[PDB]
Amino acid sequence: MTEYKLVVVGAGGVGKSALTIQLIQNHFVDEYDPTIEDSYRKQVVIDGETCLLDILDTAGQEEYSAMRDQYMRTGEGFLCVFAINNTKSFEDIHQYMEQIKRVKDSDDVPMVLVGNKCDLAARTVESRQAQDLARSYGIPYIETSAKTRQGVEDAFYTLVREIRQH
Ligand SMILES: Nc1nc2c(ncn2[C@@H]2O[C@H](COP(=O)(O)OP(=O)(O)NP(=O)(O)O)[C@@H](O)[C@H]2O)c(=O)[nH]1
Ligand SMILES: [Ca+2]
Ligand SMILES: [Ca+2]
Ligand SMILES: [Mg+2]
Ligand SMILES: [Mg+2]
Repeated sequence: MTEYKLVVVGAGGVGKSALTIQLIQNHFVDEYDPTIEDSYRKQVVIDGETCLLDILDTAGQEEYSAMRDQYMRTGEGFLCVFAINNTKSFEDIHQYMEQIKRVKDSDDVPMVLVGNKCDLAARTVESRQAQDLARSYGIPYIETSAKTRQGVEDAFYTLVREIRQH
């Protein structure tokens, strides 16, 4: 079957794992559990076609810089996650997206910009700001809550469609 090599990237704590676990395991559990590197392979049906999502859940730590080049080199499309209540994570996601371009020698890499934690009241990143960033890359912006599941399928399936129609 067709495989989509998806990589979830973003600063520590933005909800990369929570999003992936909501997608794959249909649940949210509030807990502290930093990622080293986890892989999820899940056979789904998207628009009537069977495909394998191979999802790489990465670490937010800025100390794992070299291991970052390697999964960007081999990843197909990128879920670029920040949290809407964390301005620093929004500045950081710009750096991740530039790094993807450098490692992959392309500004045509399928990406979705994801503003996660949209259930929380203390928003510090306005949607329009994120929209402008995504527009400059030519990519979609989608807000998500791993807690409520709002937008989670949207974000991941939109990334798949961005690859499929690349
Ligand atoms: N309210 C709310 N909390 C969320 C959401 N997504 C994640 N969290 C919470 O935010 C914290 C960090 O989530 P986590 O998924 O571990 O983040 P991460 O980006 O994978 N971290 P790391 O880079 O260290 O692996 C956890 O307490 C988690 O429950 C969300 O959509 N809403
Ligand atoms: Ca290069
Ligand atoms: Ca598009
Ligand atoms: Mg994680
Ligand atoms: Mg181009």
